[PDB]
Amino acid sequence: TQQPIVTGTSVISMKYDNGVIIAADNLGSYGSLLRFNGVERLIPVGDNTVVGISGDISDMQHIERLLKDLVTENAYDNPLADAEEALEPSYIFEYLATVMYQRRSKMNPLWNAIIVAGVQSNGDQFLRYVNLLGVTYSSPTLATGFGAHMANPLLRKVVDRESDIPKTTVQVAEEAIVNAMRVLYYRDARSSRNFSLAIIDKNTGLTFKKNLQVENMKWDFAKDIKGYGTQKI
Amino acid sequence: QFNPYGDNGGTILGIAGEDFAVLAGDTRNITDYSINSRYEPKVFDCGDNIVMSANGFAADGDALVKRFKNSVKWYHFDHNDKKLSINSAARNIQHLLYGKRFFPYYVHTIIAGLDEDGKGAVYSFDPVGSYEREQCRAGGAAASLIMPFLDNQVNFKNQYEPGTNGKVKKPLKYLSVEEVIKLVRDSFTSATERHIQVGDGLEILIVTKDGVRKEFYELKRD
Amino acid sequence: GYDRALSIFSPDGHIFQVEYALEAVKRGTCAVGVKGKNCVVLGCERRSTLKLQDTRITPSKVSKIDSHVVLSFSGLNADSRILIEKARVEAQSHRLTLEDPVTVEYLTRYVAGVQQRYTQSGGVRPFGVSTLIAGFDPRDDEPKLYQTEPSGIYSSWSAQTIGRNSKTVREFLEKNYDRKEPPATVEECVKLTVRSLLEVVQTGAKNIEITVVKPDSDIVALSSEEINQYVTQIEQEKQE
Amino acid sequence: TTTLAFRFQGGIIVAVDSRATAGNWVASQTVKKVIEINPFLLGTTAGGAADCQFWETWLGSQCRLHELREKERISVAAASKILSNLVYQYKGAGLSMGTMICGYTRKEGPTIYYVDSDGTRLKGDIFCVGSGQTFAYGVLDSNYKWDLSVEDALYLGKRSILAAAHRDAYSGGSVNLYHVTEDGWIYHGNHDVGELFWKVKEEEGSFNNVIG
Amino acid sequence: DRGVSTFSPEGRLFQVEYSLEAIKLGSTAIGIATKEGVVLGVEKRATSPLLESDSIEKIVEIDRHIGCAMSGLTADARSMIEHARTAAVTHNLYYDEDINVESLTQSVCDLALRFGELMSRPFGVALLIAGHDADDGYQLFHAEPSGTFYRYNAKAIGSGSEGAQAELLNEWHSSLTLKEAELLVLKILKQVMEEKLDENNAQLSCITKQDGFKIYDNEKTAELIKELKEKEAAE
Amino acid sequence: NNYDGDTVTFSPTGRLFQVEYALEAIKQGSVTVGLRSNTHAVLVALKRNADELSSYQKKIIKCDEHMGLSLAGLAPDARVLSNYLRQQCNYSSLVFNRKLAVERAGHLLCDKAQKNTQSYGGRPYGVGLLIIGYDKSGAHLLEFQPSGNVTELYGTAIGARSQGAKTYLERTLDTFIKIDGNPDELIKAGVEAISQSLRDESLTVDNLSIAIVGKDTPFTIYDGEAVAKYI
Amino acid sequence: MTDRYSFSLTTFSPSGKLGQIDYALTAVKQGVTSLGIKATNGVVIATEKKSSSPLAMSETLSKVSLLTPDIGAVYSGMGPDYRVLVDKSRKVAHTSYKRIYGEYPPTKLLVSEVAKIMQEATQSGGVRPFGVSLLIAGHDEFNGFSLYQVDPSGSYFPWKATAIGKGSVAAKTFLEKRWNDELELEDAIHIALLTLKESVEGEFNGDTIELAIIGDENPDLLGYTGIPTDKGPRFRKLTSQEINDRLEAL
Amino acid sequence: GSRRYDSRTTIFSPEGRLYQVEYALESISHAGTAIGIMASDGIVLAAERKVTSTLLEQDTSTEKLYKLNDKIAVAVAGLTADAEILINTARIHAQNYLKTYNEDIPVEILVRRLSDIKQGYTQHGGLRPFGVSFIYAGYDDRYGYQLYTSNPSGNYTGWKAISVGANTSAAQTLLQMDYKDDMKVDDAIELALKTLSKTTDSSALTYDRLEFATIRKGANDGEVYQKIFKPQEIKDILVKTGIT
Ligand SMILES: *[C@@](C)(CO)[C@](*)(O)[C@H](CC(C)C)NC(=O)[C@H](Cc1ccccc1)NC(=O)[C@H](CC(C)C)NC(=O)[C@H](CCc1ccccc1)NC(=O)CN1CCOCC1
Ligand SMILES: [Mg+2]
Repeated sequence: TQQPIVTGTSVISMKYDNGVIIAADNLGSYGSLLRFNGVERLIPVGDNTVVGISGDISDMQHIERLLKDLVTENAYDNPLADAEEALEPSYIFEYLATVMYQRRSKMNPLWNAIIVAGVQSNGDQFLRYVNLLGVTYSSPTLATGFGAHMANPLLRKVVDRESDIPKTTVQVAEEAIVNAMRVLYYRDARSSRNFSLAIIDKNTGLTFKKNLQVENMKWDFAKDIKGYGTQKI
Repeated sequence: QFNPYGDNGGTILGIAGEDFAVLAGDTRNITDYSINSRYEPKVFDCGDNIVMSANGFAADGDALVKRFKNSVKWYHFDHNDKKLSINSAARNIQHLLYGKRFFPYYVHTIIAGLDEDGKGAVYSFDPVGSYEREQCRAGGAAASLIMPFLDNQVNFKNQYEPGTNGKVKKPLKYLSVEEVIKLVRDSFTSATERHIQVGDGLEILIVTKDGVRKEFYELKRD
Repeated sequence: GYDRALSIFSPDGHIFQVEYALEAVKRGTCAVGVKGKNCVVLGCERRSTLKLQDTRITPSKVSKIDSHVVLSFSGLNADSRILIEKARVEAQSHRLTLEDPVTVEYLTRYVAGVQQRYTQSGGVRPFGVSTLIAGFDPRDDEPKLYQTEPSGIYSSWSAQTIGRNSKTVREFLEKNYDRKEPPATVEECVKLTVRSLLEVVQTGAKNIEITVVKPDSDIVALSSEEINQYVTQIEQEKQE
Repeated sequence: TTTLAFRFQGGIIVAVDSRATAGNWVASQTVKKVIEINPFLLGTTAGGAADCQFWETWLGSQCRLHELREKERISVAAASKILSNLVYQYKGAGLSMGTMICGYTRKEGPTIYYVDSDGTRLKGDIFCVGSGQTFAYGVLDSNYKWDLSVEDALYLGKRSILAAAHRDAYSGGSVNLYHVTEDGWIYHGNHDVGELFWKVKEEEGSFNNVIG
Repeated sequence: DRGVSTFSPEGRLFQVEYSLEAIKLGSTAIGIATKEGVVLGVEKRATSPLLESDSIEKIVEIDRHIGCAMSGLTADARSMIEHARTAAVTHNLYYDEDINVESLTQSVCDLALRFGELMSRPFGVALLIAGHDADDGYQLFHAEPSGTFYRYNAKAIGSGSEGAQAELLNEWHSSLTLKEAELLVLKILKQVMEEKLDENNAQLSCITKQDGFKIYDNEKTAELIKELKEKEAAE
Repeated sequence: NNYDGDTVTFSPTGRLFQVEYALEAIKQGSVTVGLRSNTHAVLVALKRNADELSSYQKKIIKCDEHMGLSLAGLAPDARVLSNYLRQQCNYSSLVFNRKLAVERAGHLLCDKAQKNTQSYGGRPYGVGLLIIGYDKSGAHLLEFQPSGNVTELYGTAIGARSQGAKTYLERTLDTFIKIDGNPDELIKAGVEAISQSLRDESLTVDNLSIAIVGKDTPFTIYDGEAVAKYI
Repeated sequence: MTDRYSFSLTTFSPSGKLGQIDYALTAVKQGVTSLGIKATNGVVIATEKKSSSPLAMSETLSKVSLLTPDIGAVYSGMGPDYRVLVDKSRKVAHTSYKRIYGEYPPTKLLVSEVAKIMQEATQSGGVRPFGVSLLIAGHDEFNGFSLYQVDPSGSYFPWKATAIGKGSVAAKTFLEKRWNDELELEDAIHIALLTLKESVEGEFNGDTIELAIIGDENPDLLGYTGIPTDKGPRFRKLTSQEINDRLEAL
Repeated sequence: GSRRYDSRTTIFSPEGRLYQVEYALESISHAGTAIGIMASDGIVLAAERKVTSTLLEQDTSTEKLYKLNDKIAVAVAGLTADAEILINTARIHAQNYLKTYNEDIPVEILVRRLSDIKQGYTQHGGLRPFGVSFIYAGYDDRYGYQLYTSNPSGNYTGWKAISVGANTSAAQTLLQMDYKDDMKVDDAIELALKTLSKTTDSSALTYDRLEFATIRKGANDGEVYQKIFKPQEIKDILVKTGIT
């Protein structure tokens, strides 16, 4: 039995024609206090997988160490560690999914929602979700927390089903992700303006973008809004 | 306080014919009022002409299917590649479920296939392992909507022979695979209309002596 | 814990520790079991190098396992107490769960199983004891007589003897006991048992113990004078 | 559930309904609530479905092991006590079982044992167990005599379940009849309440509360 | 002394090889498999005439479809039979079916090498496990204390094993009837036994799909013994 | 002599005699052959019987859909080690959704056998194994020895008179390695290889045992009338 | 790994001897002479400080040890074995007595606990017997003054006066001539120094001799005041100077 | 491994004897003689101390005779340290029985349990047996006055008069000669001392080389009293019988 202390908010993601995109803001909230601002919640594993984590940050750091250790363990007695026997996104996910469900079964969960985004060795896009309960699911778009409520609707307008994936380019897909992050900054009280974004492409590989900011915001209309009903001044 | 269970919604349906059996289930996965996936399959081919679904709490459902699939694998290793009969699978699943009697798998399990005489078989389980062979069973969120319809259309309940003064019952007969799939599709479209957790897509797994075939149909996405 | 495998096989296929446990039985005082038509009688030798004994309090050779079953033995006396205690506990445990007292075969099978377990368990030596278990099954009038030994094998006997000079008394019983017609009465059965012990014992004074078991938990031990009457009768008929 | 079994001149009658519920939801109308442990032993099941079925199938395995080891069929007393000692170990853990171990042996004769999940074990001539036990008792007690014929005893057992199936909301479906003799148990058919009620109403002239 | 689980220079476990010598001292047991059933027969060998021979239990039921005969230190077989019975019943509980004869034999043979410094020494008894299942039909297995088991069409174990096995080599064919097999066991037992064969010092049994495992009465075996003697004198 | 009482003792020349005696049990065992191409890997095993009335001891065991081995020596020890491999293959599947590499399979067996050679009370395994498999880096063949030493090879053979088959494969190396996309020809080469270890006896229908795994071929074992093709 | 020696290393020989105990007693025989004498108003225990090297500081090595405030101990045999026994003896006085009864154990019972420890080293698995004989002098309210010997077997005997180790045979004879039931404590100390001079070969002074007494209570050595019932330890170790004072009037 | 150094204390000889038990009995045969004599109105326990030294404290000493409870006592022959281990166990066992049943433990039950402990050391555990033989002297309301003996084998037997330790063969012959069933305590006291006086390896039997005890009903009305004799009381009883 736990309660989460230092927490990370939404992680959002989607598939596009050649790969996957995933994003998450750089905030570590302490209740209503926006305590830590330099927190990286996207953690790359190799050059073909990115694990995005929301929820308790102490448990996130534990999971970082596990993934870091997984890379080390895989390299042991493995001449093809950087080739055929490298870590796949599906291997990394199944490992985490096993841990998450084992921990919930011992009534001592890792208080997180996790999205494993990556590209397999055969070029196939990988995007799957797992949380503190060990619940797993996959979809063309995936999001956690407020992202599930606000981002998914916007991302599903681009990729509503499987057949829309080949029709979606990396430019269009990233534009939708960046737009979603802005909407979350408008509407999520535990979000920040600063965020990180990662693209895993089957051709161009892993592109990790840090220190992005929400921009092109609409605030000007606020000056016209006065009172709560009858006020004119 | 931490709650180890959750409700992933969805609904499943098993019907048995003379020389076949179907196990259907919608592909929608949910939590509360949010959709997690419009296509997340929960009906699985487990080998030996056995199809299985464990609807309810998906994490427990996946765990169970995973364990049974593994049970089938070890049954081959320990007993000279012998085929696991549907009745033997059912009893094995009871012990899997009852093994966690005091921390249950929150799922309604249904398996389908052919018995040792080659006839269609559907077994259904409660969360802690009580099981029963039936011609017909619906499970999950919309089970209460679908099941009485199945009683009426599959087992011909409350249907009497016209003009016999309610004295002669409508005679029981096996349904064709074509007629069964019609009932499955109509059951799921009806359930989709009146149950919020049911929709998106329908995936049916048909089991004959030839093997396991699949069919997919769209459902309303609202 | 002490793990050493003490009972092990030898090149010729023998477990010497079990076989040496049989030598301890061969050293022990003679014990005999004879079953009649409606009874079983357990006879036991007591060596007469021990005078100044207190026969009131000295452990008796025949032990009641339950009200309907008895156990005598030959070999190490200290070892026999452990088997008797275990058997008595199992007798009460059986009544508790099955709601019925043990059969003589079941009780023998249990005791024999305990003896066997000590022949292939680490850190222990075999029991230097062979037992004669006798009695009547619940609601049954057919007499039962079984034998066990250190190896763990057990079997039923019409009549049997164990201990020192048992091969002499077994020779006696083999020609004197008729399968077609066993001792019809209690007197006949006791006499044959006493006769058989008189081939080996020495004197028929305070050397022979006799215990008679009859159906429906009817067990009684004979006194010195009662036994002495059989000894006096047999010797007078012998001089012929 | 409604289950009963009573002892009489011609052996033992055992009768059960076939309904299973999850709250007010009628989950099944075709459940087998008599478990055939061997040709001479029967067990009834009321309460938690899984608990009864799992532990009574297990009981059958323990009874099979007994006759292998002892070269003799287990007594009804010993069989019932294996089950009662088992549930007693789980006392407080939340098992829900109301069962009756019915059978014949040479030493005992026809015997019925009531066994439940809080450890109670009772030998007796008449028992009714389940949510509709009281309804079954009402009809059974008021018509019971030791000198009933096999035909009349079978009917009374059937009629008693029907009575409970009618009044008790959590009982119904169909009636399963068994008759236990010195030669073993004999199955006397599945009787759907749907047809049995109207058949009984018309022939017997009973159930005047219902609109005919 | 020396370790219990020690290898000899030839590459064999000393204790396993010594336990095999103990089995050679044991009473004879013979098994013959046919398409109509499997027959199991044993030499009782009472150590004295006062011993009631019917209490000598060297043929044993494991389940309705599996039977077992033993030879060697027969006391060691009790825990093996107990395990076999539990394994058989347990599998029926878990899978609502009869357990394969081979799978049962494998379960028994897993105990064999669970000794060392687990139990203190290997078993000093060999088993002939006979049974029937739907897949592989009528089967006969020879389970040793080495942990190894061979399937056999016919097999003899015990003191007269090598002489009996050579006889079974000539006599066995794939079209043997059950009645022919019964007589063949009695014939070969009478040849290797020390004392003269009769219904009291020898025991027969069989396993058939229809009637399951059955130990024969002394009355039934006596007639088969009489039938056997007449047939040998008839030519 | 004085240094062969247990596995925990070194001889004066640095030898472990109990391990060497375990190695001797393999030499007494029936011959078995392993070989591979780039697409497929094949196990061929000569089964042994007690007599004409007995069955033929099964030499080949399946570990997973993509991996299995053949045995030579103590069969129960092969059952223990194969069971361990089945579990390790299975652990890799359930936890990582990943088919166990044949190389890791060898590393795991090596480490399991080693622990039994350094501790008092226990004994070395008395069996040699030939593991074949097809994983993400193609076809593989391993040779396990109970000393702990595992070796990846193109082809090999263990058991009695295994030197004949091992010499043949050493000559045939350049031929059979390039038998790609042709199962029956790779088996033929293996059957001809094991034939170089035969004396007085020949390959019959219930004597020969063959197994194969490859690119689009799950690990499957052939016995009885299914191997009549290759005689 | 793990302690596989779960069996006795001390066993009966055909003649009925327990070899390891006999051999342990032989080790005690080789050991340096120590002695104890019981007076009417006290007890004295004494021994020679055999120095391993002249560079070694013999003050750091204490052959005579305080067990409780009213009980002291000295030995002959293997020094290391003695050191750990003193540690265990001190602890057992607390765990099995003082923490239960709120007072220190009487001499006989503490001796009994030490004897038990030494007996277990004679029968328990994978251990040898202790290679020491102890002399334990002490006082308690209901038994008065007492002196005990404890052997490797675990056997203990009460003594009026005795000696153990190298020259014990001659020393015991010397004590038989001098001992009477009217000896005062100072007379017992004098006899102890005379007896010990016979066995000592080299230097004989306060620096080479270790000597302690169980006598009157010492309020000055208590360390605090305010509780009338607490009057201070009866055990006192004689200083190097205090010994030399008595060696002049010898 | 450690197998090399294992004596194997719990095994049989080819003749079917327990080596260690036999060798433990050989050890006990060199111990100071202890005699028990049971009379109709009490029991006597007499024991000879092992070669005493003149500087041994005699009054505050206990070597041979120990008290188990108010109704039962034992005489020891063998290793004293071993005996004390067993005595404390026996004292605890008696108190467990009293706590459980609110009744003093019957003599045989205490003897059996102590003898069962000895048996265990001969059958399992790989440890050496206790080199001790007891003479149990006690009273209960079932059998009255009782004498038992136990030895390292764990075998126990009841007696009217018995000796353990050294010179039992000679001692038992003398007891068998002069003992009779209608004997009194005061007569038994005299027999015990006379027997030791003849069987002793010492020159002359004196008070300082003896331990003595009686269990009489000599207290006031239907109750048992244990008397462990003081040095001066032994000196007086030795003069009263005319040995010194
Ligand atoms: C009469 C009919 C009254 O109960 C009888 O007593 C029968 C006896 C027969 C079935 C052997 N008893 C029941 O029908 C019994 C009543 C009951 C319910 C719950 C606890 C105790 C007793 N019903 C069951 O046991 C049902 C049988 C199903 C329908 C096949 N099972 C459940 O209700 C299950 C498991 C209950 C459970 C026990 C212990 C731990 C956890 C769960 N529960 C569900 O299926 C829950 N629910 C059903 C509705 O859909 C959402 C999930
Ligand atoms: Mg809907």
